Amino acid sequence: ELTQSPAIMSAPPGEKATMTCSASSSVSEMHWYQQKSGTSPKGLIPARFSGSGSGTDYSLTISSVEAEDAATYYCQQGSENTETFGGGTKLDIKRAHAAPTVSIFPPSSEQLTSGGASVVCFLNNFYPKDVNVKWKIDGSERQNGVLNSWTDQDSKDSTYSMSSTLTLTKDEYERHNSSTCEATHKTSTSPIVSSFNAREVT
Amino acid sequence: QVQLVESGGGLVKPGGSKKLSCAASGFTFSSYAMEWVRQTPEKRLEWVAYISTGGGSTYYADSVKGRFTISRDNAKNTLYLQMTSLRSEDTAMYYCARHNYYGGRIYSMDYWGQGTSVTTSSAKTSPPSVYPLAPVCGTTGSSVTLGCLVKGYFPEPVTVTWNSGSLSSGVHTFPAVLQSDLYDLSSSVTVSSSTWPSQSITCNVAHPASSTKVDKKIEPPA
Repeated sequence: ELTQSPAIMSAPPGEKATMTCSASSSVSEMHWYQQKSGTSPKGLIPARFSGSGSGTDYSLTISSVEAEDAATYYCQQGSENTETFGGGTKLDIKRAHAAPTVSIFPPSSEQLTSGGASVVCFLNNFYPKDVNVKWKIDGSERQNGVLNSWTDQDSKDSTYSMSSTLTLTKDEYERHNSSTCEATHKTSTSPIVSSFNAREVT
Repeated sequence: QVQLVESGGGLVKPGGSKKLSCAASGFTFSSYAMEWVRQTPEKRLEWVAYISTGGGSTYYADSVKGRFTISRDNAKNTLYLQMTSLRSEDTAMYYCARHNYYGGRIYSMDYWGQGTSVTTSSAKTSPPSVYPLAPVCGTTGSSVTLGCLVKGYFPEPVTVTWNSGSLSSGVHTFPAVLQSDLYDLSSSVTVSSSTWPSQSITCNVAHPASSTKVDKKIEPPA
């Protein structure tokens, strides 16, 4: 088995970062790959990257780390390689805490004239990943009927984002008028809130 | 430049066959040993198959023994992968890679393709419903944010761009979320307040399986 030292690791820009790959068999060399957000893996081992390892234990070194290096890293083996890959390390980057930009959207005419009705609430560019969101409607905290999806570290911004989508039918959208999207975060104890009211059409 | 292009992927049902291909160019294909590497939705890179410089020796992984069959075509500069008894866990993003550094250290997967989606399920191929997300007001901010809801489609992937890719910075296309044999995705775009609604914005959706190239313009609801 080929095992990584950290499953996930964090380090701020400028500071050093090190991760090791340990096999269950001795080899003369070791490889490293970097897969970023949407792209495929790139063969790796700029002047930031370098390799250091003695016998079995190898490790990748990154001095002067930058926003670009926010990626998932995989190790594969050198001499004796049935070409298996390692467990993989997710390297995120430390950053000052950013308040999320909240934006709520009513369901379009196209969707309303097909039975359904989805209410989206974007929360873009924040830190850290942690973010609680309780959908409300007429002051009642909704629990189910919600499908969230988070982005991973931005390659240059180094900030996470999220899109929560409350999904209901056109009929169940009439019972309640005032739709609300609340959001909790480290930056402000007072939560970020954006809301809109139907029966008030534009 | 060197280039690798995977092809022939899509949807398959469990216990079915699907043949992939990797178009090679920019190098003497016959002087290199190719690799197939697949990646899960969980994103665990897993080597599946290998073939030598000219088909002299081939290896496989425990997962894909017997069922998978790697082959190549050096005349046409074309790698292949045949799949036989596909399972749900074979659903992955199938990458194609070279295997050659040759000197100081030894061999390595130096060049990779752009992947190709292979999905294993007995569910229906459904096209996407593109709904425009305009905000409920025309109030003044520093910048205004809009969106595009790619509702109820199957399978992955779906390609979302803004104004034919001209609008890129300040865009957030989120990961899809599968629920009841149906994926849902929703991209967002931030623009300066003076631009919209005075200037047009359009999300460009494309779902390969259904061949549905859609372009829905974002307008305010007055």
